[PDB]
Amino acid sequence: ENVNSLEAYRIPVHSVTETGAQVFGFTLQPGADTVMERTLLGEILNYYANWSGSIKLTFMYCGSAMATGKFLLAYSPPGAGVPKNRREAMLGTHIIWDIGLQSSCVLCVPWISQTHDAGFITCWYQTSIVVPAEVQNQSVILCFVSACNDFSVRLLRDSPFVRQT
Amino acid sequence: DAGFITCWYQTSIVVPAEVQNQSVILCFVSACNDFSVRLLRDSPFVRQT
Amino acid sequence: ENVNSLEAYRIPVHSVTETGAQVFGFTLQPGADTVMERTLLGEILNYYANWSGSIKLTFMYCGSAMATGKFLLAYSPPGAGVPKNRREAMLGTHIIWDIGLQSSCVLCVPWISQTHDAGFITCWYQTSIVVPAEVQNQSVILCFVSACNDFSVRLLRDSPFVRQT
Amino acid sequence: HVRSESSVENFLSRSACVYIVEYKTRDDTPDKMYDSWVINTRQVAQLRRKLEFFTYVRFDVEVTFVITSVQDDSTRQNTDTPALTHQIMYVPPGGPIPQAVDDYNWQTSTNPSVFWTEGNAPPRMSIPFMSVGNAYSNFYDGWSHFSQTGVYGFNTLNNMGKLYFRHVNDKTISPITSKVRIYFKPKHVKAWVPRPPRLCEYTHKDNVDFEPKGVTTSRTQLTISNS
Amino acid sequence: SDRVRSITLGNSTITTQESANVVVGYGVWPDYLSDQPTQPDVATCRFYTLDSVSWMKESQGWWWKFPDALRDMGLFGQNMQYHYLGRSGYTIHVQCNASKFHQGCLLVVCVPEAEMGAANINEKINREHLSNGEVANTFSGTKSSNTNDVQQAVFNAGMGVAVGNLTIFPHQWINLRTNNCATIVMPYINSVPMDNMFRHYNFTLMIIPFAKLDYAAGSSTYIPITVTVAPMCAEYNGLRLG
Amino acid sequence: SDRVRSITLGNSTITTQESANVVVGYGVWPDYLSDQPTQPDVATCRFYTLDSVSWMKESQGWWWKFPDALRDMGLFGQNMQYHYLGRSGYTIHVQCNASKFHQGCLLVVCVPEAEMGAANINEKINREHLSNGEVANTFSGTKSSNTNDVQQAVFNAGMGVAVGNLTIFPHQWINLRTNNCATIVMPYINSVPMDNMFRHYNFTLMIIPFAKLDYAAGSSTYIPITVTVAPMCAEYNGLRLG
Repeated sequence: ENVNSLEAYRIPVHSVTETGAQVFGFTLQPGADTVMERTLLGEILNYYANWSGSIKLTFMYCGSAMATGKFLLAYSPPGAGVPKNRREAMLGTHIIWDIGLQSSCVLCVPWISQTHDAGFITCWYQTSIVVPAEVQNQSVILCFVSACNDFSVRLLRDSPFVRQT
Repeated sequence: DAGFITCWYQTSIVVPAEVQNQSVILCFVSACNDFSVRLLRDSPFVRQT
Repeated sequence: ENVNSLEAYRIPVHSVTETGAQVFGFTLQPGADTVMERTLLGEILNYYANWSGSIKLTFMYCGSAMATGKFLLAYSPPGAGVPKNRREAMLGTHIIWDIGLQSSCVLCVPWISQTHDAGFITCWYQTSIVVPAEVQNQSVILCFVSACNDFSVRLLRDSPFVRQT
Repeated sequence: HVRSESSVENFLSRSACVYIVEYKTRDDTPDKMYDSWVINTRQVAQLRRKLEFFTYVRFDVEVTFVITSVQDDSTRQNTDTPALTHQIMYVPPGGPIPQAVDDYNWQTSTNPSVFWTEGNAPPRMSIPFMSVGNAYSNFYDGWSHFSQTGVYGFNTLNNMGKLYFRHVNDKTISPITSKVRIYFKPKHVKAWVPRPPRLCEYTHKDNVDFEPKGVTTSRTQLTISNS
Repeated sequence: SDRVRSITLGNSTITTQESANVVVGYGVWPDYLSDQPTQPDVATCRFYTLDSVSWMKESQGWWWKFPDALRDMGLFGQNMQYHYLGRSGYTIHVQCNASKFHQGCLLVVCVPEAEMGAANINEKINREHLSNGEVANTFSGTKSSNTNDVQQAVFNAGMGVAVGNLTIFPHQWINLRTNNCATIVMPYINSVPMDNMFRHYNFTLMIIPFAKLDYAAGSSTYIPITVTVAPMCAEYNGLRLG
Repeated sequence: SDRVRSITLGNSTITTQESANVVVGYGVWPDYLSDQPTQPDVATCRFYTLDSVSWMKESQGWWWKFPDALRDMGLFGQNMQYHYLGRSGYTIHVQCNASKFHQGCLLVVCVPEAEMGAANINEKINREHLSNGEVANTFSGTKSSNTNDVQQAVFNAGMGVAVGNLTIFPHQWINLRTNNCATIVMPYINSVPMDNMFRHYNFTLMIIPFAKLDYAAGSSTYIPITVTVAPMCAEYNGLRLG
């Protein structure tokens, strides 16, 4: 029921009384997953049966200029499961992204394919979001995605989204 | 009639919490280096006792 | 009822008790308009669906050698309306053509096309036609039209004037 | 690492059946003996979307006609009809229009035709870029003539022509209907100012109008877990 | 007839004979002003053609004020209304077409700073009696007396001078015996370089028949006079910051 | 504060910070068209400043049509009414001033040939619901249904596409955390070189808040967004004879 709105893009993040909880997470399949299904990159990639290459993610924090905090952007490689802890995600491949000095972190994910379970991208709290007085607590992250320059496709087909009347 | 200088709102003044809303603008004026005068007279502000 | 005669070419002009009246006028469409429909240029231009280029007009005064006067040949560009005054036609593009020293004025109209309301050509009185004694008042103007050297056509078709028995 | 199949021409220059044209050779209603097609790119929804990736396009056209005939049942299936000749006449933008099978506009000169006898390879005729402007518009934000009169988003300028179909022979003695299939292959494609794909379905072939669809397929949660 | 040359300015065209006796005003051509200038290069440099006037036997003369006669003439009047200061020079073609059986003569002057005299002495003149834009104000042959009106009399021309002495200004003589048209080119004349174009009239065109129109008992009783004006080298003040 | 540079075009002046991330549209600068062209060199090249808009928490977005938004803006609208064919490129400064206690984000695109979808499917759209000139048309958050109106919904932007996929057009992101202003320069994009300026809309400015405006319980409930547009290299057809 959030899909039929503009709230479908806004990722809610606020102050949490725990510290190792999870903010978001999605399977890393550009075209099969329902998350980046109707994304422009998913739309170029639904016209082909074979595709390979890389993928960039970008995460932008749209809160105030006074808030600060840290996140843990873990990348579970394909074959590996989804971690259930901040600590289990910490021993994997992660990056600590400080809000108070970098409003955008870019995460170029290595080799991904569907015919050349592909991975996971999870986001864990590290610290709470520290806020001064008279500044609102609720804030927002927005994602961005595009390919890199090494992206190839091999066999054209009909798209699974246009249905004939 | 030599002109007008007006000041219009475009957006409101966005303020965080615990910061006061009322504020102030102050003006300043001076000439440029191309300013000339041609005929001296008495000033209209000094009135003799 | 003047079409079935030789009076169809003669444009009547005489002495007028007003001064800002209109002599003639026609829409500037070589092939769509009924005025230069069956003109030789309209006949070359009805065998094509696309045509572009320029157009010359020529106006010849066929009165006596003693008469004199002035006309105002205004050109309303496409998009602009038809003027209703001599004064409204004067602020546009016009030319003052003196009878008493030039028996033919040539008016090369700039860029006109049907697929590369196209314009108007109106004729206004400026002064009356001054005539001496024992010289007749009624006189005649005749038009002429041809293309310039920059005229192109792109797609041949059947002519809309030959109908099969 | 090739990127030779993401070209514009390796994405748009492919043949596709766009329209089926049914017509007979003996009737009483004098308009079921022929049929027509106003040439556009807005009937196959696949090709309409693949051309609505871009705002302006510019292409040649290669049409191949697949012509098949089946006789209607009657008392007189036992007949010896000689081989049929079809006419495929092309009307450019600015050409006359036939109104029957016996109309004079099947005989006019500047309407190029193709005459095909039953049994051969299918016909083929190329159609060049025949617009006045520099490129066709898939989208047009405006009125054609004299705004607030005329239909919104028309663009008179990008018409390509239309086709007409009839059997060249006389009326036979048994009814034989012929259905042709039109393979529209655009050539030498150049495209400009790209734009996102359409999310909603189509409702008509002459406007962009729609009903608001979602954005994607909804999930149950926001954080993922294990299997 | 006599090697007609066809001048085209903008999207307007007029026809002129080969001779074309052109009177430059005071020997000076209209040029640009050699606090910033902004010129409307050609979108306002085209021929603007007024209405033909009515010259009977008893017609005494007409006058137009510049540039007040072009306030309803498209982009020139637009640039009069949007800008604040203005400057321009003019070119005036005055054709008067008639047959060889007519006779008459005309003085065509341009009078800088023609301050008009009122009919009643210590009264005030309305603007509708000084200028009109379109179809001109007509002189009278006798001493006129109207409420808030210019003293209209030919023999003083509304200025208090002798009308025969108006040949000091840039003039031509249109004699219907020989001449057919007059052409006067007028530069910009003011004490300041740019003045407001609604308050200050730069000059006044005047057309006066000295020898009256006179003809047979069967000819046309009426000949028209076609006035064509075209600005040259116009510019305004323009709005920027810098 | 941060080396403010003060741009002056014509008789108008605006202030801009030193950084000034300028997005040229498709890598192409607006230039002249290299059957005659007539350009209004600078009397129409000045900053035209629209009204500030009202961005609450629940504001969903606004759009303007070019060049239909400048039909009541002086000499540019004058040259729209007098001439018949037109051509221009634009420069759009979008400032949005707010304190450091506010949070939000904005997409600022320019969409060539944005053909709008009607609310009721097989009906007709009036012109007052497509464009307005001055103060903009506002999106809705839900499926709207009005008589002869654009289908107003943010998640399809009136065109049937996903609103997140509008970053293919020339865009910037105004994030109130860091950015303050966005600047987009747009060339002339059409299939013909000059089209009529009343019938055909060239593009559509769109301002959409992805992250909504959100603040304390004591701050200002309301921030303005000042839109400034300035044409570059405009020209028309012009009227002469030749």
